Amino acid sequence: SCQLVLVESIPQDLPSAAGSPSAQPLGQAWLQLLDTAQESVHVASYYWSLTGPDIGVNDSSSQLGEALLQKLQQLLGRNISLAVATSSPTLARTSTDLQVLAARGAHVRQVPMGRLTRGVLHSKFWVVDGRHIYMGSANMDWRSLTQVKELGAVIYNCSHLAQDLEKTFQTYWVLGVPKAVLPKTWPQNFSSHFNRFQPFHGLFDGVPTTAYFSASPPALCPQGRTRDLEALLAVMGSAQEFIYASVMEYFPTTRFSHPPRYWPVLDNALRAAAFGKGVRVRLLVGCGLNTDPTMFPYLRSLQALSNPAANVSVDVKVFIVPVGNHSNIPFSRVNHSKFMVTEKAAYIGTSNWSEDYFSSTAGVGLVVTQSPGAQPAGATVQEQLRQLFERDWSSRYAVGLDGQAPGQDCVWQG
Amino acid sequence: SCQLVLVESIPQDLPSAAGSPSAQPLGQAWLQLLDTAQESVHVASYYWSLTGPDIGVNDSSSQLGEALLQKLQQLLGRNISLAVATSSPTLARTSTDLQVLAARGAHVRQVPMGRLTRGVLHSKFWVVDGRHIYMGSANMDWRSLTQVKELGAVIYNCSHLAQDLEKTFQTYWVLGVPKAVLPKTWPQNFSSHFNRFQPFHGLFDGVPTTAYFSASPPALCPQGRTRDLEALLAVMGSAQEFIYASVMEYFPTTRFSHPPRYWPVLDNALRAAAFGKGVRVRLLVGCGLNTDPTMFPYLRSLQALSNPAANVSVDVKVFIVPVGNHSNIPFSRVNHSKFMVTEKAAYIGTSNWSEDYFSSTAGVGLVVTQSPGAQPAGATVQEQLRQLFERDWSSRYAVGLDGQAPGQDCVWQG
Amino acid sequence: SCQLVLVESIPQDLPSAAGSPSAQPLGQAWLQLLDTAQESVHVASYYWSLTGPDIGVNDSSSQLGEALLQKLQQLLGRNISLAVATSSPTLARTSTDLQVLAARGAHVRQVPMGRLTRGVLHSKFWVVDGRHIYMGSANMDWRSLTQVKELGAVIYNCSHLAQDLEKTFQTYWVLGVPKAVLPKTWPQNFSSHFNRFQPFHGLFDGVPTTAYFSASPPALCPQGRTRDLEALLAVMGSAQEFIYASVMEYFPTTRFSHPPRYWPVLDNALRAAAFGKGVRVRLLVGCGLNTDPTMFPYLRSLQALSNPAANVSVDVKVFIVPVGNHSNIPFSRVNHSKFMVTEKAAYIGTSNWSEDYFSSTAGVGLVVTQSPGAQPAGATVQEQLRQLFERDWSSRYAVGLDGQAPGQDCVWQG
Amino acid sequence: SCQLVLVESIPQDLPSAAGSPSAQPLGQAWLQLLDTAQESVHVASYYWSLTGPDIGVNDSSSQLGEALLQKLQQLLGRNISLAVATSSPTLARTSTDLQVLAARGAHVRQVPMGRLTRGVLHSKFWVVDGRHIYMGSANMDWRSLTQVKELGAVIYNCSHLAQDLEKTFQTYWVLGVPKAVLPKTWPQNFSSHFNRFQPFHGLFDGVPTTAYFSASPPALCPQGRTRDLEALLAVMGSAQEFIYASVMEYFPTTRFSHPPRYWPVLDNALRAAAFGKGVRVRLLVGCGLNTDPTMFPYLRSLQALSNPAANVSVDVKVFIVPVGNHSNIPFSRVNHSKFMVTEKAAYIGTSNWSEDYFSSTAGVGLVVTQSPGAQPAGATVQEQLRQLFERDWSSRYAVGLDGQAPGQDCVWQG
Ligand SMILES: *[C@@H]1O[C@H](CO)[C@@H](O[C@@H]2O[C@H](CO)[C@@H](O)[C@H](O)[C@H]2NC(C)=O)[C@H](O)[C@H]1NC(C)=O
Ligand SMILES: *[C@@H]1O[C@H](CO)[C@@H](O[C@@H]2O[C@H](CO)[C@@H](O)[C@H](O)[C@H]2NC(C)=O)[C@H](O)[C@H]1NC(C)=O
Ligand SMILES: *[C@@H]1O[C@H](CO)[C@@H](O[C@@H]2O[C@H](CO)[C@@H](O)[C@H](O)[C@H]2NC(C)=O)[C@H](O)[C@H]1NC(C)=O
Ligand SMILES: *[C@@H]1O[C@H](CO)[C@@H](O[C@@H]2O[C@H](CO)[C@@H](O)[C@H](O)[C@H]2NC(C)=O)[C@H](O)[C@H]1NC(C)=O
Ligand SMILES: *[C@@H]1O[C@H](CO)[C@@H](O[C@@H]2O[C@H](CO)[C@@H](O)[C@H](O)[C@H]2NC(C)=O)[C@H](O)[C@H]1NC(C)=O
Ligand SMILES: *[C@@H]1O[C@H](CO)[C@@H](O[C@@H]2O[C@H](CO)[C@@H](O)[C@H](O)[C@H]2NC(C)=O)[C@H](O)[C@H]1NC(C)=O
Ligand SMILES: *[C@@H]1O[C@H](CO)[C@@H](O[C@@H]2O[C@H](CO)[C@@H](O)[C@H](O)[C@H]2NC(C)=O)[C@H](O)[C@H]1NC(C)=O
Ligand SMILES: *[C@@H]1O[C@H](CO)[C@@H](O)[C@H](O)[C@H]1NC(C)=O
Ligand SMILES: *[C@@H]1O[C@H](CO)[C@@H](O)[C@H](O)[C@H]1NC(C)=O
Ligand SMILES: *[C@@H]1O[C@H](CO)[C@@H](O)[C@H](O)[C@H]1NC(C)=O
Ligand SMILES: *[C@@H]1O[C@H](CO)[C@@H](O)[C@H](O)[C@H]1NC(C)=O
Ligand SMILES: *[C@@H]1O[C@H](CO)[C@@H](O)[C@H](O)[C@H]1NC(C)=O
Ligand SMILES: *[C@@H]1O[C@H](CO)[C@@H](O)[C@H](O)[C@H]1NC(C)=O
Ligand SMILES: *[C@@H]1O[C@H](CO)[C@@H](O)[C@H](O)[C@H]1NC(C)=O
Ligand SMILES: *[C@@H]1O[C@H](CO)[C@@H](O)[C@H](O)[C@H]1NC(C)=O
Ligand SMILES: *[C@@H]1O[C@H](CO)[C@@H](O)[C@H](O)[C@H]1NC(C)=O
Ligand SMILES: *[C@@H]1O[C@H](CO)[C@@H](O)[C@H](O)[C@H]1NC(C)=O
Ligand SMILES: *[C@@H]1O[C@H](CO)[C@@H](O)[C@H](O)[C@H]1NC(C)=O
Ligand SMILES: *[C@@H]1O[C@H](CO)[C@@H](O)[C@H](O)[C@H]1NC(C)=O
Ligand SMILES: *[C@@H]1O[C@H](CO)[C@@H](O)[C@H](O)[C@H]1NC(C)=O
Ligand SMILES: *[C@@H]1O[C@H](CO)[C@@H](O)[C@H](O)[C@H]1NC(C)=O
Repeated sequence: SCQLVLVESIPQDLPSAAGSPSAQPLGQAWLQLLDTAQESVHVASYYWSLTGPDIGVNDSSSQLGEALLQKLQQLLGRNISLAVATSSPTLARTSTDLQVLAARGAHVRQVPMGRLTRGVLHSKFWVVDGRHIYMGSANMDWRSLTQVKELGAVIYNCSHLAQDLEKTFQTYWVLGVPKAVLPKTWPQNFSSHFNRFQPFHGLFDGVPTTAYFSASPPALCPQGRTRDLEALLAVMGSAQEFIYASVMEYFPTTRFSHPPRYWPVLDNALRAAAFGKGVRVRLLVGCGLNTDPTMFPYLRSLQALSNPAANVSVDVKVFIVPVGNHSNIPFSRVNHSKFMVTEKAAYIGTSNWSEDYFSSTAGVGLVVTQSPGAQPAGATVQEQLRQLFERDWSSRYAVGLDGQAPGQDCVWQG
Repeated sequence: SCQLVLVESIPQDLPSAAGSPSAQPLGQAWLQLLDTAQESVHVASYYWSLTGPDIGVNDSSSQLGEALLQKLQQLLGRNISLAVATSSPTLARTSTDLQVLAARGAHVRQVPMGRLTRGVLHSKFWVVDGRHIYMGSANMDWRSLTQVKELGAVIYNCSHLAQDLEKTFQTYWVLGVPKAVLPKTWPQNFSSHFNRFQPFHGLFDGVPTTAYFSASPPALCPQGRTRDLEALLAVMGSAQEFIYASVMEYFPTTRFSHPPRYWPVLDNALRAAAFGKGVRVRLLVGCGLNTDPTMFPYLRSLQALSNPAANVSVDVKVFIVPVGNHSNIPFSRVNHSKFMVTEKAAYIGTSNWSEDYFSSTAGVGLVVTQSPGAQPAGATVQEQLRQLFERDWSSRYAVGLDGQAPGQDCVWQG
Repeated sequence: SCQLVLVESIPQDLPSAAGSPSAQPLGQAWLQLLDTAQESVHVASYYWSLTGPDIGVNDSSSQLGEALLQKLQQLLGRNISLAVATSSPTLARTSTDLQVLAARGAHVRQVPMGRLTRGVLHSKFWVVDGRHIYMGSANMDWRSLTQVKELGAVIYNCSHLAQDLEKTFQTYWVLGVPKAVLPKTWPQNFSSHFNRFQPFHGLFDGVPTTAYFSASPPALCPQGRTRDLEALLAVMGSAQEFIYASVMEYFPTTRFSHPPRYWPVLDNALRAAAFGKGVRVRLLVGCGLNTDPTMFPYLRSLQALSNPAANVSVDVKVFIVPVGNHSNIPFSRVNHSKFMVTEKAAYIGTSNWSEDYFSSTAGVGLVVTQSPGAQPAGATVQEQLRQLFERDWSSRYAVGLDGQAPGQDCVWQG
Repeated sequence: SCQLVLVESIPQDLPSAAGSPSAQPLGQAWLQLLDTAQESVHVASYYWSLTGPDIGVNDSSSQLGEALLQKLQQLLGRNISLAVATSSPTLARTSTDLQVLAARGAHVRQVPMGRLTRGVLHSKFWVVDGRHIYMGSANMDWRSLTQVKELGAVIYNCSHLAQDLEKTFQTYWVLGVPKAVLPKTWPQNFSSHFNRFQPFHGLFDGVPTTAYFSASPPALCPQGRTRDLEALLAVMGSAQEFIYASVMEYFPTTRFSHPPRYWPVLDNALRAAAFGKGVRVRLLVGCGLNTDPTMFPYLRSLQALSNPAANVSVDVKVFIVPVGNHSNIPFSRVNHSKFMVTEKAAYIGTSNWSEDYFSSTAGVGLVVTQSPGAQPAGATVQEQLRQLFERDWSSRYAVGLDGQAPGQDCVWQG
C-alpha cells in the first residue's frame, strides 16, 4: 500500500500565475509525518537552524521553525527513539537545536565527513517508523519552509523502500562512531536489494511503479546500490523526447578540491542526448545574491549549442526570487530545487551538479517511473513534475541568459 | 644531418600585410624535391588533379600543375621508381594523370579504404629517395598549389624519420594488394621506433630538435606507433602558456556514420586545458562557398568560454578568402592549413578535427619540438609557426564569429 | 523464486569414500529440465554424440544417451521449438543425431567460429522455456553422462538470468547466419545487464545470492558484459582466505596459434594472490590418456613456489581416472570439471585455462556468491563446492606431482 | 679513439681452472684512471669505506683501499676538482673518508634519495676529465677490491659517452642541493642524445661498436634517456640464441615496500624468451651467509620449466664463494657481478633484479654491441663476456639448485 505524494515549499511573497499546478506544502507534510510517527524517527541533515535566534535574526517567518522544534520536543516526551546524523563541518555553528534535542533524550552523532573523504554530508532525508520516508532538497531550517523554494518526495506505508533508505542511514550512523574509518567492503547488512536494473515494483494507489534509490560518493556505496552518477546518466540517456532539469547551481568544474579540474560528464551527457537523439533539453538554474558569477559562461556555451535548423534544441534560463523586504535573513530567496523529469522517468535528487557532489560529498537520490494504470483520471508522477517545471518556466521569475535588465536581485555578470 | 623548413602556399591575389613573415613557397619546394630525386619517389595521396583539363576548367593558374606533371614524367623517363597509393573512393573521378603515369611505368595501387574501415585514405605525405620527406595538408593538385592556402613541412637529407614514414607508406602499400584483409596483428617489419615517449633526436642546422610521427586509424597503427588522437591530446595537455590551432573544419561530432553521435574528446581537452591550466586558446577556422553551416554553433559554444576575470580565455575567428574572378574553379579559395602551435611543440597534420578522421579515415600527423640552440641567429620552428599564425590572425581576412558582414564568403548559416 | 542446485556426474566404476559429500546426478537434472520444458529449448554445444553408434562403439553405457535422444524427439513431437548452435569445426564428425532432429523439425545452425576468430564454439549451456538454465562443462554426450566426471549448475525459475544468458545465445545464433561477419559494435539488443560491478541480486531458496555471467572472446562480448578472463582475475584477486581450482587443461602458453607465445596472465594472478595476500592455493588437474606430457613442467613450476615458512603455500595434485575395461571408448575417462571456489565466490566455467580459450574460442562462465542467510537453512554454494573439492582432493584417485606410480593411467613423462 | 676495456676483480683465495679467461684487475684500472685524470673527477657511489678502521676490522686486505685513498688525497693535492654524490641513507655510517676528503678540499654533496623517491643511490660510476669513464658494480670499498668478486667496464678517450654520463651525474648533483624537489621537467642540458634506437656509433679500437646508457628510476630519466628496465627487456627480447645472466639477488617481488607485491616483469620476459624463442637461458645467482633464504623457491620455479623434449632450457645455478679465514669481514665473500650476455649485445648494470631497483632505487646500466670487424684478431666484447660467464659457470664454485652439501657455507633452507 505504498503512497507517493510530491511535496514542495513556496517561499513567502512569491505569487504564481493563476491556474498553475501545485503540490502539498512542506510544513504540513512534515508535521503530519511526525504526528503519525509511533516507533522511531531517523533524520540525516546537513545542518540545523530550526529557530530564528540560531542565526541571530528576529523575524516572524521562523514560526514554522520553532513549531517544528517544539513538535520534536513533544515527540521526544512521548518516549520515541530519535537518531540524527549530521556532518562534522556543519554550516550554522551558532545553533543550539542539536544540543537541546540531545539533552531532551535524542541521540545525535556527528559524521566526520570532512576527514573521511574531504567532503560534507549533504544528504537530507527522513526514515519515520521504518515505514514512512521523506526525501528532498529541504534542510532542517525555517528558511527552507518559508524563504527557500523546495521540492521533495514523501512516501507512506512502503516498508521495503523504508528499509532500503534505512540501510544508507545505518551506513551514516556506523560511520559516526568516534575514531572510525571507511570499511574496505561493507558487510552484508547495508547491501541494497533494489537498484537500477532491479527496481522495486509496486502498486502505488493502484498505479504500477518502479523505484530505486541512488547513493554517493562511491566510497560510501554498499554492494548492490546504484551510484548517483550512474542513475543520473541512465535517466538522461534513456530519454527519447525531452530532458527538463532544474538545479540550484551547475558547472562542469571541481569547486572545493585544488587544483581545479574540468568535470565534463553531466555536460557531455546533455549535449550528446540533445544532438544524437534530438531531445529538447531545458535547464533551469538559481541566481541569488550568493551566486558565483563565474558559472554563467558555461550556461552561455550550452545555450550556444542550440540550432533549430539541425534539430538541436537547448534552452537555459535562470530563476530570480525577489528579495523584497527579506534582506536581513542570509542565504535565502533561492530556487533550491534539484531534480529532472523525463517523459519516461522522474529523478528527485539532493546534491547539486558538480564534481565534488558526486566524488567527495555524500548525497542521495531516488528515481520513479509510474506507467499509466487502470485509473485514467489519475496522473503519473512524471506528468506532475513536468507540469511543475512548465509552471516554473512560464513564470515571470525565469529570465533568459540574454536578458540582464536592471532590478533583478542576483549578481549576473558580477 | 637533418634540415627542416616550413613550406606554405599563398593563393593568387591574396596579399598580406607589409613586413609579415613568410616561408618557402610550396611549388618551389616540390620542384626541388623532384629535382633532387635519384633513387625512388613514394607518394601517398587522396586524389590527383594535376592537369587543368582533368577538372574541366580552362584557366591559366593550372600552368604550374602542368609543369609539375611534366617534371614527374621526366623523372619517370630517367628510370626512377615512382609508387603512388591512392584511396579507392577517390574524388577527381575524371582524372587521367594517374593513368598517364601508370602508362609511363609507375606503380599505382587503389587502397580499398572504403570497404575496410568505411573510410578514405586522407593521408598526404611524400618520401623521396628514402632521405627527403615532405608532409603537409596539400593534395597533388594545381589549385592546391596556386588557389588554396595550406602549410606543410619538408625535411631534407635525414634518413631515420624518412624510414619511419616509409614504414607507414609500406602499410598503406601492402593494404593495396587486391583481395586483402585487415591483419589482426602487424609484423615486426611495421613498427615505429619513435613515439610520444621516445621521440627522434637530431641536430637541425645546429639547433636541437625532437620529432615523431603519428598515424590513424588505430586499425592501421602497428606496435609503437602513436595514434593521432593520442598525439593531439598530449600536445594540448603539455602546453602551459598558449595553444594556437588552425583547421578547415572543427566538428565535435561524427560526420558520415549513422546514427550521428557526439565526440567531445577534442572539445573536452581544449576546455580542460583552458580552464585548469589557464592556457590562452586561439582557434582559427576556414571558410568556403561549400562549407557546412552547422559547424558554427559549436565554434560559438567554444567562444562563449571567454570570461577574462577567471583566467579563462578562448577566442575563435574564421578565415575567409575572397573569391574574386576565380568562381569558375571549384573547391578552391579556402584555407587548407591544419596545424597546432604551443610554446613547446608544433603539431602539423593532414587530418581535420572530426571523429571519423581519428576513428575510420586514415591520416598522419607530425609533432616537432625545437629548443633554442647555441646559435643566436635563427629561431625555432615553434616561433616561426606562431608568427605565421599571428600573421593570419591579424590579417584583414580573419573576422570574429559575430563579425558577419555583407560581402563575406562564408555560408554563414542560412 | 530462483533455485540454484549444484549438479555433477560420477563415472561408473569410480567409488568414493564413505560419507563423502555428493550432489544431484547430471542425468536426473537433464531429464527433469527436458520434461519441464513447454515453450522452447535453446542449447549451445561443441559437438553432438548422443547415440553410441555415432562414435562407432556399442556399449551398455550409451543407454542414457539413447534415453536423452528419445526424450528430445518426444519434445519435438509436442511442437516444442529447439534451436541449436554448433561450431563449424565439430569434433565428432559421424553424428547423425543432428540430422535426425533437423528432419524432426529442429533449427540447427552451424556457427563458423573457425573462419571468424580462428576458434571454436566451446560454450555449453541450455536455456529452457526462457526461465530455466543449465551451465556446465558437459557437452551432450553419453560419455559425459556415464564415463566422464562432470560438474555444472542448473538454475530454476530465474527468468531474468535466463534472459541474460539468452542474450549470449542470440549473439551465437545471429553469428550463424550464412555469409555473416563480425559487427564492429554490437547493437543495443545484446547489451547485458549484470556484470562484476552490479551482479544479479536474488533470494535463492531463502538465501541471498549474487550472480552474473561472462563471455569470450572479447570480439563476441557485447557492451556491458564482463570478459571471462576479467571475471576470473577479479575472482582471484578478491579472495582473501583460499583459492581452490580444478580444471582439465592449464597452459600458460598459446595452445593452437602459430608461432607459440607465452601468456602468463592467469599464472601471474595466481602467484600474486598466493604471495601478496598469503592465500592458500590448491590446483587440481585432470590427467587422461590424451593429455600432453608438456603440461607437467608448468605445474611443477607452480608447485615449486610452496614455502610454508614464508606464508606461501601452493599445492598441485593430479586427478587420474581408472580405465579398466572401458578402453574401447575414446575421448573418455577423464575429469572434465572446470571450476574454482574461494571463500567469497564460486566460479563455474566451460573453458580451460589457455590463451586461446580467452582470446580465440567462445566460452561462458558463471560467478555465484551466496551469503549466510538469516535462517540456518543448509550451506552456501561456495561451501558445497569447497566440500566437493575437498572430497576430490582426499580421494585415492588424486596423486601428487611427484607420485608417478608405475601402475597409473595418465601419460606422465612422455 | 674510444677504447673499451672489461675489468674484473678476483678476490683472494679464489683460484681458477687452468686456461680460464681473465680480464684486467679492477684496482690497477682504477689507479691508472686516477693517475691519468688531470682536469676533474666526478664519482657517484652508494657508500665510502676505503679503510679497514672504517668498518672496524684490522686485516692486510685493506692496503689496496688505503692506497686508493692516499692516491685520491694526492690527486686533491694537485688541485683537481673532485665531486661526490652519495645516498643520504648510506650503508656504512661509521666511515670518515668523506669527511677527510671534504677537509682536503673536495666538494661532497649528499643526495637525499631516501626522501625524494624512498630509495637509495645505487649508481656506481666515475667521470674523469670528461673523456674517460668507469661503470661497474664495485663500490668505494676495499672489500670490492680484495674480498668480493666484481665486474665492471672502463671506457678510455671517448668524449660523447663521457658527456652523457656527465649529464647523468649532473642530475644527481643538482638533486643534492639542500631543500630540493624533483623538477617536473628537466632542463635542456639534462636530456640525453643516445638511446636504444639511436646508439652512439664509433670505431672502438678499430671495430664497429654501438653503445648507449640507461638510467633509473623514471623520476630521474630526462628526455631521450632509455630506462634501464626497457634496456633489459630489449636485450632479452632481441636474443635468439642464448641469455646468460648473473646477478647477486633475484626476487620477482618488492623487497623494501609495504605491502609487498609480486613483480613478474623480468620473470615473464625470461620465460617468454625461453619458450617462444627457444633460447638457452642460464642464471648465476650469488650466495652467501647474508643471502635471504626466501629467494630459492622462485629459482626452483624458474628451473622447473626445463624441458629438453619441448626445447626449453632454463638451467639455473648458484655461485658460492668460500669463506675460509675471512669470517671476520662482514658483507663480503659474495659474487656481486651484475651483467647480461647475448650473442647480439652485452648489458652491464649496477643493480640487482627486483622491483625496487627499477621503481625507486636509482641506478645506471651500459649496453654495448660490438659487431665483428674486418680484423678477426680482436674478440668482441660479447665474446669476452660469454667466455667469463662460461668460466664462472663451469667452475667448481657453481652448484646446482639440487646440490646442498653441508660444506657449502650458504643459507639454503632457513
Ligand atoms: C498506513 O496504513 C495504516 C494501517 O493500514 C493506516 O491507518 C489506518 O488509516 C485509516 C484511514 O484513516 C483508519 O481508518 C484506520 O483506523 C487506520 N488504522 C490504523 C491501525 O492506524 C494509515 O492511514 C496508512 N497511511 C496513510 C498515509 O494512509
Ligand atoms: C528533424 O526531425 C524531423 C522530424 O522527424 C525531420 O523531419 C522528417 O521526419 C520524418 C519522421 O517520420 C522523417 O521520416 C523524415 O525523413 C524527416 N525529414 C524530412 C525532410 O521529411 C527532420 O528531417 C529532422 N531534421 C534533420 C536535419 O534531419
Ligand atoms: C644533402 O647533403 C648534401 C651533401 O651532404 C648536399 O649537397 C651539397 O649541397 C651544397 C648546397 O646545396 C653544395 O654547395 C654542395 O656542393 C653539395 N655537395 C654535394 C656532394 O652534393 C645537399 O644539398 C643536401 N640536401 C639539401 C636538400 O640541401
Ligand atoms: C502440433 O501438434 C499436433 C499434435 O498434437 C500436430 O497435429 C497433427 O498435424 C498433422 C499435420 O501436420 C495432422 O495430419 C495430424 O492429424 C495432427 N494430429 C492431431 C490433430 O492430433 C500439429 O501439426 C502440430 N503443429 C504443427 C506442426 O503445425
Ligand atoms: C518453478 O516454479 C513452478 C511453478 O511455476 C514450480 O512448480 C510447482 O512446484 C510445487 C512444489 O514442488 C508444486 O507443489 C506445484 O504443484 C508445482 N506447480 C506446477 C504448475 O508445476 C516448480 O516447483 C519450481 N521449481 C522448479 C521447476 O525447479
Ligand atoms: C604469516 O601470517 C600470520 C598471520 O596471517 C603471521 O602471524 C602474525 O605474526 C606477527 C609477527 O610475528 C604477529 O604480530 C601477529 O599477531 C601474528 N598474527 C596472527 C594472526 O598470528 C605470521 O607472522 C606470518 N608469517 C611470516 C613468516 O610472516
Ligand atoms: C626443437 O628443436 C629442434 C632442433 O634441434 C627441432 O628440430 C627441427 O627438425 C626439422 C626437421 O628437418 C628441421 O627444421 C631442423 O632440423 C630443426 N629445426 C630447427 C629450428 O632447428 C624441433 O622441431 C624442435 N621442436 C619443437 C619446436 O617442438
Ligand atoms: C523582535 O522584534 C519584536 C517586534 O519589534 C520585538 O517585540 C521583540 O522584542 C524583538 N526581539 C528581540 C530579541 O530583539
Ligand atoms: C517514558 O518513560 C519514563 C521512564 O523511562 C516514564 O516515567 C514515562 O511515563 C514514559 N512516558 C511515556 C509517554 O511513555
Ligand atoms: C547485521 O545485522 C544483524 C541483524 O539483522 C546483526 O545481528 C549483525 O550484528 C549485523 N552485523 C553487523 C556487522 O553489525
Ligand atoms: C515591504 O515594505 C513595503 C514598504 O514599506 C511595504 O509596503 C510592504 O508591505 C512590505 N512587505 C511586507 C511587510 O511583507
Ligand atoms: C582555353 O582558352 C584559351 C584562351 O583563353 C583558348 O585559346 C583555348 O582554345 C581554350 N581551350 C579550351 C579547351 O577551351
Ligand atoms: C631505362 O629504361 C629504358 C626504357 O626501358 C631502357 O632503354 C634503358 O636501358 C634504361 N636504363 C638507362 C637509360 O640507364
Ligand atoms: C617485412 O615482412 C613482410 C612480410 O611479408 C614483407 O612483405 C616486407 O617486404 C618485409 N619488409 C622488409 C624485409 O623490409
Ligand atoms: C587568476 O586570476 C586571479 C584573479 O582573478 C589572479 O590574481 C591570478 O594571478 C590569476 N592566475 C594567474 C596564474 O595569473
Ligand atoms: C577581375 O577582372 C577585372 C576586370 O577584368 C579586373 O579589373 C580584376 O583585377 C580581376 N580580378 C582579379 C583578382 O584578377
Ligand atoms: C553391439 O552389441 C553386441 C555386443 O555385446 C553385438 O553383438 C552387437 O552386434 C553390436 N551392435 C551393433 C549395432 O553393432
Ligand atoms: C532487436 O530489438 C527489437 C526491439 O526490441 C526486437 O523486436 C528484435 O527481436 C531484436 N532482435 C534481436 C536479434 O535481438
Ligand atoms: C568392467 O569390469 C567390472 C569388473 O572388473 C564390471 O563390474 C563391469 O561391469 C565391467 N564393465 C562393463 C561395461 O561390463
Ligand atoms: C690490529 O689493528 C692494529 C691497529 O689498531 C694493527 O697494528 C694490527 O696489526 C692489527 N692486527 C692484525 C692486522 O692482525
Ligand atoms: C694548488 O693551489 C695552491 C693554492 O695556494 C698553490 O699553492 C699550489 O701551488 C697549487 N698546486 C698546483 C698548481 O699544482
